[PDB]
Order: sequence, then structure tokens, then C-alpha cells
Amino acid sequence: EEASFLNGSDVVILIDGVEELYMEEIKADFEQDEQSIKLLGCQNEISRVGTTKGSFSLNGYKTDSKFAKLGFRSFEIIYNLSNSETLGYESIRLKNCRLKKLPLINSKAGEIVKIEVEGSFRGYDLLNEL
Amino acid sequence: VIDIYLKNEKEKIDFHFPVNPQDSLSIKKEKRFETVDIVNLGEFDIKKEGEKIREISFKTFLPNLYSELKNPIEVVAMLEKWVDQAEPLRLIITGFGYNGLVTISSFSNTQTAGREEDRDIEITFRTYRELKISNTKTDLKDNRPNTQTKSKIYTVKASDTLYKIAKNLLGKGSRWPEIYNIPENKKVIGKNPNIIKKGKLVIPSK
Repeated sequence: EEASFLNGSDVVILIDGVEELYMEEIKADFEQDEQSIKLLGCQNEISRVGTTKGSFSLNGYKTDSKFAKLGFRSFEIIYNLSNSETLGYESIRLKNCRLKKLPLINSKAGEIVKIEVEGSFRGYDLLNEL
Repeated sequence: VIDIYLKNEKEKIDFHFPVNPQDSLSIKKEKRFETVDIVNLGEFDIKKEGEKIREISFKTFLPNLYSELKNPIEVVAMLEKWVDQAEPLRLIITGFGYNGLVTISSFSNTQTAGREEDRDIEITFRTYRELKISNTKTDLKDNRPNTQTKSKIYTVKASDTLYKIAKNLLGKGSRWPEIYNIPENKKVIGKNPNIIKKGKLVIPSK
């Protein structure tokens, strides 16, 4: 047993090839509409794969009008997670992603102006596997 | 309490449904009538004297293990055989209070994905009726359905006579020569029709 975990401090995100270092949360999932159909002779139901759909959520602290200016244009998100205790790093890129809604305005009381972005992505590429 | 009984007679089988008819029974009744319009008066309803055939339908499942029981496959084979039966079936439904001769119009079984042993059944019945094709005078009506069946081969008893066998087993009783003229009956019976013995096997016609 050894400590080889990873921390969000190591996260590096290039929104369209630009380091959006101000994003303090990110998550992306690649789900499949697995059809499940029940066969006559088989007791247990059979699950059949289907087409995949990529969704991603990304929220941070506002520092400019980047996303509002970006609009619904297609773009790319490159995510790099690097182990610092030992060398090696994971690197992912969402092949073609679009926003589902512009967080046009958001603010409340004395709190910092947080920004939340949600969208979908067609596909992905796994550039490094650790 | 509710039960369903199908008392087939051409096959002496008294089937009792293992399972009650699922969600809800229902029987319609619709008076047999026609509509006619009359100039400067409009529509009118004319009753037609005859009655109307009405249907009873429901659905069940024949379970594999349960109170008397039988295999669902054989039961389906039993009912599917009965569908083609020209003779009528007696249907009795206790709680619904239905009792009368019917005939199965349609029948269908089904094996669901699970529960492969059971067979979901959907059955429909039609009310049955009969077609009964000198010295005119009032007499008893011929309302009684004649649903009764006997073996096609008769074993003569001690007190029997050929006329008596004809009446008990072929109706009018004067029908005895039909029994006698069959060559098998002629062979077993003596040349005298009036003489007969306990035992002799005899074959009623039809």
C-alpha cells in the first residue's frame, strides 16, 4: 500500500488551448444509452449497447466575459491531470464540445462572482493513461 | 367467491379454471332494433323481435404450481381442441352469476419473458343457441337444450329390449332398425331383433 493519489491542485485545463486556470471544478462523463431487452428463454434480461453521448459540467470564478463572448461556438477542452508524487500524467481532450447555456449573469450579495457552464461533447481522446 | 367451470359434454370433461378472470368481467346487452325516419316526423325506433348473440371475454394465466391443477400446455391443448368443437359448452361463473351454454369464439396463449412455465390466456365466449329445424294443437315448447352425450357403443343390460335402447339412446325409439341394420349389430345380435342378451355390445349410429 502506498500513496499515489491525485489532487485537483494538479488539474490543468486548456479551454480551446488557453489555460483557464480560474476554474475550480470540472467533471465530464461519457454515457451510453444501453438498451435492455428481455429474452423469452433467458431468466436475466439482456443489455445491448447503444450510441454514446458526452456531457460535461464546468464551473469556476468569473474573471472576464470569455464564455459570454464565446457563445455557442464549437471548441475544445483539454484536461491534464499530473501526478506529482511520482511522474506521469493523464491527458484528455473533448473532441468537439458546445455550451448548452451561457451563464450570462450571476451574482449575489458580497459573494465572489461565480460562473457555471454546462454543455455536451461529441467525442473524446485519451492522450495519456495515468 | 368466484369460480369458472366449463362443462364440455361431447368430451365428458368438467374443466375448472385454476385462476380467476384477472381484472374484471363484463357482459353487454343491446336490444335488437332498427331506426327508420318518416317524412315530416323524423326518426323512430322499431324493435326487432329476435334476440342478439352477446360475448363474454376475459384473460388469465395458467400457473405451473399452485386447488386441482394440470399442466398449462395440456390445458391449452385441451381448450384449443374445444375451439373447433361444434357441440356447445356449458359455462358457469359463480360470483358473476352467469350460467348458460356458450362456445369459444377465439383463444390465445402467451409465454412472457419470465414465468416461462405459465401461459397467459385470453379467451372469448359467444352465447350459444340451437336451430330446431299434423293435428295442430297447443303442446309443450321445445325450449330445453338437448345437450346430453352417450358412448358410441352400448353394452346390453338384462332388462333391456331393442326398442328401449333406441329410445333411451337414439330418441324416438322407433329408430331401432337403424341400430339393427348395422352389419356389426346384425352379426352380434341374433337374426331375431326381438331377442337380445345381456353383455352383447351394440353400436348406435352416428
